[PDB]
Amino acid sequence: CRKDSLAIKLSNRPSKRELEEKNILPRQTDEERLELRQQIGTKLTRRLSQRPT
Amino acid sequence: DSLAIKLSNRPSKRELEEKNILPRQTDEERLELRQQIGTKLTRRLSQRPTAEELEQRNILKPRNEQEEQEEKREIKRRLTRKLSQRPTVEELRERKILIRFSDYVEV
Amino acid sequence: TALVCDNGSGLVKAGFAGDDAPRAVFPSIVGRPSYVGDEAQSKRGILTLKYPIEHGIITNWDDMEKIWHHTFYNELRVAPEEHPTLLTEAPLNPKANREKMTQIMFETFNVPAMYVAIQAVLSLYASGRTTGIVLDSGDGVTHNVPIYEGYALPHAIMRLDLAGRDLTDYLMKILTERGYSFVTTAEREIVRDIKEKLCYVALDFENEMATAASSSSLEKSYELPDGQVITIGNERFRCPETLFQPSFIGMESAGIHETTYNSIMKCDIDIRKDLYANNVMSGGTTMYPGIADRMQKEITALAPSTMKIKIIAPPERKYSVWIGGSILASLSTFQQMWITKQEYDEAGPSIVHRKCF
Amino acid sequence: ALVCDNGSGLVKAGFAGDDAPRAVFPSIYPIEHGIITNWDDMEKIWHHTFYNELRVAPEEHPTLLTEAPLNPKANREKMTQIMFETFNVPAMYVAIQAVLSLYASGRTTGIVLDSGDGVTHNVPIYEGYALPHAIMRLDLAGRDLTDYLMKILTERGYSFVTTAEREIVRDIKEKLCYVALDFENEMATAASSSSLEKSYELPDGQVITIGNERFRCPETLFQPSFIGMESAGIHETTYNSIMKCDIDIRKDLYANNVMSGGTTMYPGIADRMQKEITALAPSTMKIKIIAPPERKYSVWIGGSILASLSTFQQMWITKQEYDEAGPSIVHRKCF
Amino acid sequence: TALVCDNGSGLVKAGFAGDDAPRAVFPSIVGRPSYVGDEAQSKRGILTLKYPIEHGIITNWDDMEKIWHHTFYNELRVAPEEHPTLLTEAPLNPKANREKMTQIMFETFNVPAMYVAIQAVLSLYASGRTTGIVLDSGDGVTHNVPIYEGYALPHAIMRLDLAGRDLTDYLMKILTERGYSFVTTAEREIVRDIKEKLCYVALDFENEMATAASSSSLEKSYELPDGQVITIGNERFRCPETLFQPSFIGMESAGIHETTYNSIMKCDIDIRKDLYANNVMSGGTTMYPGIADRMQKEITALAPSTMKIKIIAPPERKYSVWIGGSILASLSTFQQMWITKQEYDEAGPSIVHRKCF
Amino acid sequence: TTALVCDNGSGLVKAGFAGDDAPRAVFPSIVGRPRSYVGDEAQSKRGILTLKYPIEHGIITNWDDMEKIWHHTFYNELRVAPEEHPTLLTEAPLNPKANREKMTQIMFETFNVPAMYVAIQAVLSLYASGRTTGIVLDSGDGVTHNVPIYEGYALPHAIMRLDLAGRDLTDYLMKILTERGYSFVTTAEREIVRDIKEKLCYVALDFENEMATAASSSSLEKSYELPDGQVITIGNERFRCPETLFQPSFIGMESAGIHETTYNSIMKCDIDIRKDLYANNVMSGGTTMYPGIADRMQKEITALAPSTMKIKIIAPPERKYSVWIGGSILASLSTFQQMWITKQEYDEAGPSIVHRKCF
Amino acid sequence: YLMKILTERGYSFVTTAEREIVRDIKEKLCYVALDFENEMATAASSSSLEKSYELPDGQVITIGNERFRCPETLFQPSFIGMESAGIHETTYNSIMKCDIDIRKDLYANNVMSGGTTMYPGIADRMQKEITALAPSTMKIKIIAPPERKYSVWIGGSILASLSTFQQMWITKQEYDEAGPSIVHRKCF
Ligand SMILES: Nc1ncnc2c1ncn2[C@@H]1O[C@H](COP(=O)(O)OP(=O)(O)OP(=O)(O)O)[C@@H](O)[C@H]1O
Ligand SMILES: Nc1ncnc2c1ncn2[C@@H]1O[C@H](COP(=O)(O)OP(=O)(O)OP(=O)(O)O)[C@@H](O)[C@H]1O
Ligand SMILES: Nc1ncnc2c1ncn2[C@@H]1O[C@H](COP(=O)(O)OP(=O)(O)OP(=O)(O)O)[C@@H](O)[C@H]1O
Ligand SMILES: Nc1ncnc2c1ncn2[C@@H]1O[C@H](COP(=O)(O)OP(=O)(O)OP(=O)(O)O)[C@@H](O)[C@H]1O
Ligand SMILES: [Mg+2]
Ligand SMILES: [Mg+2]
Ligand SMILES: [Mg+2]
Ligand SMILES: [Mg+2]
Repeated sequence: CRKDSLAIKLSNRPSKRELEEKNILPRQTDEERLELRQQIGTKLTRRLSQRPT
Repeated sequence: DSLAIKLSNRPSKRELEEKNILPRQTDEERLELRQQIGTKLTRRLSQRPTAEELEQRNILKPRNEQEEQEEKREIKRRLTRKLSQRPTVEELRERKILIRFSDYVEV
Repeated sequence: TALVCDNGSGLVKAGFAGDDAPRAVFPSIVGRPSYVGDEAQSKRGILTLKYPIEHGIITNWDDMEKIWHHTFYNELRVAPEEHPTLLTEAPLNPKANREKMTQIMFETFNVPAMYVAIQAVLSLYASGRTTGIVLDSGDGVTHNVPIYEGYALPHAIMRLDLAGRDLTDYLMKILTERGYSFVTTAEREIVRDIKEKLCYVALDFENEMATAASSSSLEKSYELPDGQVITIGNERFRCPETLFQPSFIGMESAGIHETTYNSIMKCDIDIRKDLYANNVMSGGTTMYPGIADRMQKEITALAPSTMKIKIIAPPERKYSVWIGGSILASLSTFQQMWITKQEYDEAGPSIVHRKCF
Repeated sequence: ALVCDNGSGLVKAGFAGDDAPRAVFPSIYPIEHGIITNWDDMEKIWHHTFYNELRVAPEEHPTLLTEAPLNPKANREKMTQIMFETFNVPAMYVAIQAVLSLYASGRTTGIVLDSGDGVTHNVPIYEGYALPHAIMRLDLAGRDLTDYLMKILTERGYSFVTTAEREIVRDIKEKLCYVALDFENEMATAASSSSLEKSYELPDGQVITIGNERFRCPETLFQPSFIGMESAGIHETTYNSIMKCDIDIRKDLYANNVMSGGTTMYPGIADRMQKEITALAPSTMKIKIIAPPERKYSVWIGGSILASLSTFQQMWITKQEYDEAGPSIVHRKCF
Repeated sequence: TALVCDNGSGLVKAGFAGDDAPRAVFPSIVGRPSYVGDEAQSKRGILTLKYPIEHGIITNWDDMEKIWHHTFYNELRVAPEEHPTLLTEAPLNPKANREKMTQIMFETFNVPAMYVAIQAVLSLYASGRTTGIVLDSGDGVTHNVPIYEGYALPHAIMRLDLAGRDLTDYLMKILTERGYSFVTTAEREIVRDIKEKLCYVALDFENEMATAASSSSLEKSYELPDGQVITIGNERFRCPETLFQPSFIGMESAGIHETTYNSIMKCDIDIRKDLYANNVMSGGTTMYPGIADRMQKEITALAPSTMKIKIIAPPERKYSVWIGGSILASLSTFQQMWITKQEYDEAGPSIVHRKCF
Repeated sequence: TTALVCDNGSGLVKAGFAGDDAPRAVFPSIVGRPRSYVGDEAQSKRGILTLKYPIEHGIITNWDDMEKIWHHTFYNELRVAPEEHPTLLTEAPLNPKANREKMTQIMFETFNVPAMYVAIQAVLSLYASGRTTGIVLDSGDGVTHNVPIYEGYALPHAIMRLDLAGRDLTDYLMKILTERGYSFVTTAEREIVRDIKEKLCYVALDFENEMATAASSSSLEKSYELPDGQVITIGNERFRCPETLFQPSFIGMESAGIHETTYNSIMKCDIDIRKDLYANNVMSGGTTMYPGIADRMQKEITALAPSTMKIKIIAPPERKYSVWIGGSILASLSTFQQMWITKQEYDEAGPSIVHRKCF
Repeated sequence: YLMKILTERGYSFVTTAEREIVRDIKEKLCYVALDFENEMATAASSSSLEKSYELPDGQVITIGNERFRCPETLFQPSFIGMESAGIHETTYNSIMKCDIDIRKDLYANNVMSGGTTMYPGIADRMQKEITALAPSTMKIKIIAPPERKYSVWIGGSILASLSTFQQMWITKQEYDEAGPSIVHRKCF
């Protein structure tokens, strides 16, 4: 029945980890995301400033 | 008959790793870990503050407890003494110490 | 505020510099009785649809101008003359092609500034690196691009015309062999969704085939829009297996691990260690669960026994190209890097080669 | 198995496999805004549920309880502790209300708007998983609508101050209120003619006439400023919740808006929600609003379904497991 | 046993009279969806947080009541009706404000007795003095308070809205300029710790700048929570230099040495000698190594050539204010000084002005 | 040149080479004389000859016997020439000045070492985990200490000492097993019980609840087969035994438990470093090997500390020997090579030099 | 030497790992100044020559004149307390010890090989110094290909792959006949 479409759908549901890797459930705060993006940005500006010809 | 008894008392694999019986990491892993710890230790011991530098931060006091007690006693004495001889707002006014009348008026 | 435009063979990703994710993502199609992207797909029944970008290279300039127009006006709702624009390009993009991109950006859309960055390079930047080897696998094309100090190494670049679209097609074929019929475009979209939701890369392919034949542990169920229910078994991992064994679709080409290794080997030996320790995966076709572990295993199998191997595959990687651009265009030191309208007026299409490298 | 939906206003309780709850009764206030705050009173409520309403022995049935979105870890831990220690159940489970509502419609992916007596939530859910970062909470619900209706009825010239009178006003709200598709046009229509007017017969046999109030009352859900709140309306919170989710699942969320709870029972609410969400979303986005007739109890229904599935049987927390892990176990076993 | 409560702009210090150190020290914040201090900060994401004391003066009384309740019940685990209570107040605290403090203490918490003391005065008392000039620099505000025989001299008090928080922000700015990124609140906390552990006050700023430009001898390393390591150079001494050169953060104000001098000059000439020979430093922002010596140098540079200058800066100074209270409330002769609850009914809020000075 | 590391326990000496991951030789600290053998050999001949304990509660009290132990360590166990190796020794917290001076004198004059160093056990324990700041709970055979350390400096004013350790736990286990009706009065019986303690004991997370579990079912019961082939069943004794560490009143002691002493030690330190102490509790010593002790300590410390304080208990599986490991690391650092007290320096300053040079 | 001068700067590089890091700094950032005094003056005048290196721990250090002072030792060995002539002077001396007739052929063919010749600018500096030492009319050519770090090996790879080389190998049989002695006749 409809409870069979539901039973077949419930049986299929992935782990929380699986959603996490699929970027459906984030692994960090928007703040932490900001930290990371900032660090990346500064490292990048440094290496680019040093970048050889 | 003894076997089954010994089989009922079997630890979990985790519980064995807890006793440092089963390694939780490869030899190479333990080595890299040791090297890391070592470099950390080196760096920290390099910038290790001095005894005086750690005294001034109030981390560890030099004076014995009795010495401290003597300090906290002498201070209380001098304080009660100095506070029981505390001039009136008028004495300070008259001596140009207080410049405004509104200051400590309600005393 | 600067704009970032990643021109995919399948999907255009567009947005504003400084943002963590693209504001608009839409299929790169042009429909004529003009409709672009989602609207074209909606009107797909009434009119035939054409792909302006095939295998990562722009081939139809009128349609591309249509796509960019839709991007600026319909999707982002901005005036192009008010924003510096960073565009992406494929590895080994021909000189004339990028020249035409620059010319169109300045003359047609009157942007105050623009820049053209290599997709794989942006992918590398998004992870905060300037040296490493990128596997960029999208909808239309797959690349291995080794990069040192921001410079792509052209002689060691590998191009493979096997990507996500091809995997979708293969999945349609094998599902059909199982007995479910998927010939129409709408059915194709359904199969693509099945691929994205249910497919994964087996760590050991033979063992996984044996497991799939031995039991129902791998079987999954998909409910069609008609409410019909279908069961998918080994197709889950046989589909993306094509990346490692292109012979599944009749290609003589080596798999992505072999092309990664070969690309690494074509580079100077001294930087090779740096390349092995920095494998960045980007693009939608790298989103399959288990692909990083399989790549680790294969690269480990090909490389020297003592070589350090590291695969970088963040969950956000499907859009990482764009993210890189988003970071790059928001850096203060990048502001000088832009090609200004005055400079373009002075040097013409030629300036992009000098300014961008 | 038993199924218990612990509402701020109404407790819905019954047996698994049944189409409707056997017992529905006011929660008298131990639960405010969907979260349990008075534990002694809550224990009283659960006792009343087991013994008086359902006439069962708690030790003989696995028990599924519902909880609010963003329910604190300690709170569900206390629920579990009381269920196992006080009532000695052989098994129990704690499910998110919005998730059960979603399951009740045969879905495991979509976005639920759950509006009850005390609190309203937007909960986007993917593969049975609620996405905590994207959940929206709005402290505007049925009770507030009842109060607002009392105020506007006062503007009509009818006096409704007593609690019993409040209950009467609530019934008036349930029977005569509706959500206007276009609020301004409906106001103009209400001012132009008696076409919108309705009559309610009081118990004393007095008859009253209600005009634009019929749609001004639930309009508060879309315009909370009607009661002095600075918060956005339910359509905007639906949109915002959707926007906080990953772009790839966003399409899946738009095509699956499930509405549940008593405060979603207003006629016309689905059409209005459709219009507003269409107005906020991208022009080509497919929008579908799901609002079944059973929605007033759909949460409970979901539980009733879930607890009757064979595959759910492994999911129960057994009394032995609770004995082994304590309150901690609920977090691992239920998700 | 009496209680002692120092209501700081950043940190509340609370404890029992006679104790060497405060039993509880926690940030003075109030959280609403009630939460106080650290617990409010952990849950800071879920609920908005409000600062009841800004620049040393109480502005939000409900929030202050929340802080005091948390202090009595949660932190000290005592019944307020069972203990006389000494509160601290800022220099130049408005009359109505201290009246409200008194009113709330007696009516809301039903204390048997209480007293309100000026922070700088308590700082002076803690060193066993009743005459001298105090520099009390905390989280939100810095004061110079000249005191003669226990009397603060209101006409000569200096207020400077430059303190620890401003220094933390500045350190974030200059470390960011160095290329380590510190924009977030968690990063801000990290920077505060960096400031407390690695910063110091240069005796000669220009010479120290020259040494810093000449070599890496001054550079130090800080280990982030993720175990990543960062380097701090001249920022170590440029940060607290702001106290002497407020122009570093765009302030036109004179430095703390100049305000000390001006405060001393605003006093009657006869007591001036007594002020110069007794500079007591209190508050967290005086904890920088080298600050006493620098202050000695600058004050010597400003004062008459034959004037005796003595800077008193004990290791415990960060809490000396509280300590002073702890001493004061434990003196036998102080027992008469308390405002009794009966006394409060008789005179009302008015009584605090007469009884406490 | 390879340095040596010697951890002088009240019960067990751990000895080995710097740079090694684990001690080469671990043996009981006993000296046997006819009514000379050291350690295991002494234990085997224990019947024939009387035994003396050179180290009691972590502090050296019998120097001749200690010299015998050190000789046995160098020659019999490690097979080295002491004059050919720098030597790092460990000492107990609050070790008297004269005691460490005597250690130095004996090392240089008797064993003719080219260099040596004396380190606090708890400090080395902290170092083995790559830390220089934190609070160590070091519980061995004869004595237990809480030692707070900031930047490598032990804070003497805040050190807590508890004369309740592994041996006392063995005795208590003997007593409670005896109350059950199994007789363990004899020394051999003491050894079997000690093995029982090591194999079957653990620390309950909630002591009362675990007692209730033990009373409710046979689920906690385990079986141990004695050498005589007799089989015994053990229930709550499994967790009642190490509970003594948290409740010393179990053996008639008035002292606070280890969690309370940890808290007190933390409180005796300056408030500013206190946060750093709470986040770095390192457990070391054999008596910390009980499963569940870290979790219990976490719960109790969280219960005593302010509600929002971050608490982290560090208890690696190797912790039983972590002291030694620390020394092994410390003595293997390149930057440590200057830190050694050289024999020339000792010739110049005498026993006095150790105080200045080691801290 | 680079470790020594960086240490003099206030960066501590005592450990072996630190030595490896310094080696990496040398390989990545060092170069040979064409005019050493002028480069010292430029380094003293501005931050233009300064470069930045990020340590593995993420620590960041700044390196200035050490970039060219380090390999300058090759031209001025006295920098490390050696009395020896520099590589240019030893090149010149080597050329002079050869017959005069071949000197022209030697001057026109200076081949540089090995890792320590990888410093940018070393070929140009060598050109300048040798030009300064040689007769005014002598043709000087310095050959320093990018592959030079491995050119030794490369040469071998080529030599052993030549067809005409096939007779040149010392066979196991020949070794059996003559012993270790055979290498002298066969290899030259
Ligand atoms: N979760 C997923 N798992 C597997 N494949 C996915 C997933 N999501 C998207 N894809 C595939 O990725 C492809 C889109 O990738 P991407 O957007 O990187 O391509 P593109 O950039 O448009 O093309 P190109 O890189 O060739 O220019 C689609 O064909 C789709 O089938
Ligand atoms: N037909 C109707 N029209 C309008 N409102 C209705 C109708 N039926 C019920 N309601 C309102 O719905 C509310 C009851 O809904 P429900 O029992 O789902 O809330 P709840 O789940 O107890 O609340 P919460 O989820 O906050 O705990 C009542 O306040 C009632 O006024
Ligand atoms: N060792 C240290 N070195 C430098 N600064 C420190 C040190 N310790 C604390 N601080 C700073 O001192 C400030 C807190 O000082 P204090 O507790 O005296 O302020 P307060 O009394 O709460 O503020 P106010 O006096 O304005 O009410 C914090 O901003 C902190 O960064
Ligand atoms: N797995 C285990 N479980 C419980 N206790 C154990 C375990 N392993 C060893 N022990 C106990 O640890 C003790 C040994 O500790 P250790 O060798 O650290 O003491 P020590 O260093 O000789 O003494 P001190 O530190 O007082 O000088 C023994 O008494 C033993 O009973
Ligand atoms: Mg792409
Ligand atoms: Mg509900
Ligand atoms: Mg203060
Ligand atoms: Mg020990």
